[PDB]
Amino acid sequence: AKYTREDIEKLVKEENVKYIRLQFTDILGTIKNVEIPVSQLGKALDNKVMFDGSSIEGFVRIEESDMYLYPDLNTFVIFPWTAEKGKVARFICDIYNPDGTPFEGDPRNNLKRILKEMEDLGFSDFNLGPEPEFFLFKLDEKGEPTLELNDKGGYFDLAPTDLGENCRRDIVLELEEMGFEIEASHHEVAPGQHEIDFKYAGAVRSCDDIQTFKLVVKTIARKHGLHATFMPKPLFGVNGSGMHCNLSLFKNGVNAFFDENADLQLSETAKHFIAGIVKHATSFTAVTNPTVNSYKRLVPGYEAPCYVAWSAQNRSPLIRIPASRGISTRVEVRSVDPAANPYLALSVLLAAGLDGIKNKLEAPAPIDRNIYVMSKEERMENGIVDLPATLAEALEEFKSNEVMVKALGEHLFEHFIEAKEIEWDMFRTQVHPWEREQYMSQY
Amino acid sequence: AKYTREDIEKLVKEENVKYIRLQFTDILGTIKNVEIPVSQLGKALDNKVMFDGSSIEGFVRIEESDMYLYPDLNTFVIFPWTAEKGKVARFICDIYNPDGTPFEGDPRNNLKRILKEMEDLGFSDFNLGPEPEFFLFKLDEKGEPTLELNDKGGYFDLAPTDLGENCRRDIVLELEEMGFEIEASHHEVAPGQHEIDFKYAGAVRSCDDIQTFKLVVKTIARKHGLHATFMPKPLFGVNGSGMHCNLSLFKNGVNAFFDENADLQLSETAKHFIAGIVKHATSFTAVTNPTVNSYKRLVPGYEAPCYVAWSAQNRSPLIRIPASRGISTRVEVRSVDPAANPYLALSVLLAAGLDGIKNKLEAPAPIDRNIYVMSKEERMENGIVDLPATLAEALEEFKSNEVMVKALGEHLFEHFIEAKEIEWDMFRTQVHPWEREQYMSQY
Amino acid sequence: KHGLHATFMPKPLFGVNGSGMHCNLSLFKNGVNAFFDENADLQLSETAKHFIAGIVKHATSFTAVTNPTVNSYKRLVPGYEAPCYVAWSAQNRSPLIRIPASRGISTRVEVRSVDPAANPYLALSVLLAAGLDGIKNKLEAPAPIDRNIYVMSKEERMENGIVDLPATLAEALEEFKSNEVMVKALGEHLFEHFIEAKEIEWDMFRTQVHPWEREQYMSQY
Ligand SMILES: NC(=O)CC[C@H](N)C(=O)O
Ligand SMILES: [Mg+2]
Ligand SMILES: [Mg+2]
Ligand SMILES: [Mg+2]
Ligand SMILES: [Mg+2]
Ligand SMILES: [Mg+2]
Ligand SMILES: [Mg+2]
Ligand SMILES: [Mg+2]
Repeated sequence: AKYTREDIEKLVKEENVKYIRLQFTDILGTIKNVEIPVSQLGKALDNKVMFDGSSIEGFVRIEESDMYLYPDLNTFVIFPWTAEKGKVARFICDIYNPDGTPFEGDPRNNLKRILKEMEDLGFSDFNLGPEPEFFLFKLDEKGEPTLELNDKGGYFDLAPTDLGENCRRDIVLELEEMGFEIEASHHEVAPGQHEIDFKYAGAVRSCDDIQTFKLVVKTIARKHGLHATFMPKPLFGVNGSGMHCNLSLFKNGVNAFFDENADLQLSETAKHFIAGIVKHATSFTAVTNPTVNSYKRLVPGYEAPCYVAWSAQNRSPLIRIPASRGISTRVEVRSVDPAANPYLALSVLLAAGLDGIKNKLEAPAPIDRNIYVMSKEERMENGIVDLPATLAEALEEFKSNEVMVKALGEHLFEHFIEAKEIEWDMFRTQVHPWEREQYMSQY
Repeated sequence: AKYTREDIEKLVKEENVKYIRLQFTDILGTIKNVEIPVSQLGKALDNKVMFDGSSIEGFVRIEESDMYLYPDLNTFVIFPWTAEKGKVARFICDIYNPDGTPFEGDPRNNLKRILKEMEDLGFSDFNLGPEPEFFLFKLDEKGEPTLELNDKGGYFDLAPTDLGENCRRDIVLELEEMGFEIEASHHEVAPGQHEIDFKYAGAVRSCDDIQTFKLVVKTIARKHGLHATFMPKPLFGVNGSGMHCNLSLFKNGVNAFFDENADLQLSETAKHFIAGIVKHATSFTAVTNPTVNSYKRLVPGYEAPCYVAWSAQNRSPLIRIPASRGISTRVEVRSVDPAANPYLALSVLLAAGLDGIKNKLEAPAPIDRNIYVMSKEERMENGIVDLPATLAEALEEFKSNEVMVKALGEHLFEHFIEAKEIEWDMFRTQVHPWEREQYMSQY
Repeated sequence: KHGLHATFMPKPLFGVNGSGMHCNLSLFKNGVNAFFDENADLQLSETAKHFIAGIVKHATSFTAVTNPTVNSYKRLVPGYEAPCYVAWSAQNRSPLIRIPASRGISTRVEVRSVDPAANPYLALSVLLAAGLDGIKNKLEAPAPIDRNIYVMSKEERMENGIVDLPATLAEALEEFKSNEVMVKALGEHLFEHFIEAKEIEWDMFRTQVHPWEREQYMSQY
């Protein structure tokens, strides 16, 4: 462990914490929370706090449901801002049923499920290195976001300077001085676009850190008259945002993807694991790419993938293997975007990985040069399948895949489809202005 | 023939026509023309006038290819308003290849081609009674259309009073002067929505009239400071515009759907015709509903059909059989909208119809009870398939159907699919504000 | 009168189609069309094919006269049915010379590079000249095009007889003077002044700092 009961109780009093956030996540990755006064800390810690866990369903919510909040002492942090009438702290939580057993519909409990699944396969840890990219827009006079970007910088160029706003900096600085362990940051292709990358960790810790990240970001940028967004494709004709996930499996504390005397120094396991991501992509896209707008980013020309394939050096491969070996031997899935619920994504990915490891699946040819030109037909004759063009399509594929459905859980699954189909249904019946411009005088 | 080149030449003079409009239609429904001074009437009549035939292929045009214009003297018309300097007149023309053969790309030639099929099966005529519905919005100071309607009238309401505007009256009064045979007009179920019904007529002559119609409407509308539109679904949340087509088959000038001592007075010739529409509807939709915006009209809640089935009394059936019998015995198709290209719509329809007659297709049970209650499973488990949700689907479907492909023509089919696909691809990559509204703060 | 402004400016709007003024030409010898030869390939006479050949020869030279203004070279850009290469065909996307279908009396060569800003008396002078210079010297026309101008590369178009038009007024001018047959087609007075005015027009243009240049560099540098 990291923190013990009394360690926490000492921390709270000394640091003058006065407001605890009991933090959790809903199906739509949205970050929920029940918040108590410091004085309630005890009730909390004894796992006695109750709330309406149907909040987990998001808007598909129908009936109320009393559930318990189980804090996780090791996820205890004190927020650096705060300090008004006292400081704030949080606890990430696992949602239990009123009968003491963990609530399945909880995404955090769901990953812990597939993780245990991994251990039965005899593995030690599942590592994630995420690279979450975001846009910073400006807030208008009313304090309302606009389409104005925070700068005009590009890829990796030093911008903005150290005199003023410099969100990215102040974010990494806050994160670092707040327990985080960041690797690096940089400006991204599109103007106003940014990326912070954290050191790898185990799935749960990595997903918890992604949810805390987003928040800390959203927060910092608001503080500088800016609006942060993790919306995949906010603007047509510019780069969208994505969250490539760097994945690695350990066995007995040792990377199991690596192998010196091998080809590419990638272990047989590696090759199999990859194999799995290859055959489940089209059927797990709906989860890694959960919003309607997610598929507007999945268009050719913007670094984002569009076909199921893996390379070591290509324009925009679904999967790619970075240079480093040894401990850094890893598989990177580049489909995933920020909108995705980290817990659901990691669980649907781990699950597809293990599946290919379990059933010893044969990884396909690594793609050399050109998936862009090589038209549909040819691309097909090479076993290169296209991702779903729309959320609708993505759903029809997810619903067809037995193992992917099992990765979610009857409850999580049922409600996730429920949400997405209504989400799509709305967007489909909507008459966008584009239609009016194209058709109103034409016809 | 209604005129002889002498009555034409005579009339042109006594009436002082100074400008001839040789009008034809492109594959995209659009109404085109080449204008020549009266001093060239002779060159036109002798089928000598040339132009860029590839204009028929619309925006997917690549190379330029000359072609002739053969004016149909029976389609002669002297526009009423036209003055100052002299009058104007028109000729609907057929497109011929530089080498005397008819251009296979011309949608008007196509109809005539399918119509011939009909003749081979001994039927004399194929009749159409179209129900063209359209919206009327206001022009701003700049002469630009607005989202504001010219009235707040309702279904069959006495729209605009006989003082001033009354566009629907003037349209009809002008149409009647031009030797039109109008059955009756009326206000439709939404503010600014109008309808004018024509007397039944033969497929070609009626199809020609539809085109002329939208012209006259367009013209007079502006004349009143308004903007006519046949866009199937101008605005989300109100009724869409459709163009039902009352179809009937004649075997030597004697309605072949009528059958006195018969079940519902519908002959077996009729019953088959229904069947053909039923099986093919899903496949001919991309043609009768050519626009992206077309599928926003094909949504539950209005009178527009969302699934295949015929009935004599229903909420919104794809096929409906009106009361009148004898010479008035007809099948009504209610999916077609005013954006569809008349000549193509009839070819694809005649095509599915005849396909059902010659193959003695068995028509399904007519629906009666609320299909609105039966969901997919229920509807599915019966002869009730859903129509295509998006242009994309309507296209795949269409291009799958061998008999609906032979209905169009290789030339016409090649480009129609090309245009439509790009139309779709442009819409798919577009980022609409709705998306920014939904996601820019949620994520 | 109708409250509008007509322009014959070649390319008023970036990214939209430009205005051209194709020219259908024909030579008559004894009241008959010297271009029509019903019996030879494409019913085109040896007279006709020669004429075409000369246009192919002097195209890159006369473009400064048939497309005089600076804006004219903005229309000479790929994508809009305006020719960019010296070539001919009876049927292609954007040929410099097109041969229409009509035969007999209607047998003609259409030159598609000419824009409406050209001077009609100079554009025909130069065009007739390149054409007379072909018949006079019996010049051989190359092969027409099948279907690959914008498709291949400049180095590829090059590995054939297909050269590009000048990409600028300044470039087109340097080509105009290089040619003696074309210069003579105007003559001392017309030639000297045209050059003097066009060169100026061009120096004027090239010293100008545009909003585009400020949009890209003002901040980036
Ligand atoms: N790898 C990169 O930095 C490119 C990110 C790009 N926005 C994407 O969607 O993948
Ligand atoms: Mg429920
Ligand atoms: Mg990146
Ligand atoms: Mg990356
Ligand atoms: Mg073509
Ligand atoms: Mg109606
Ligand atoms: Mg009706
Ligand atoms: Mg021309």
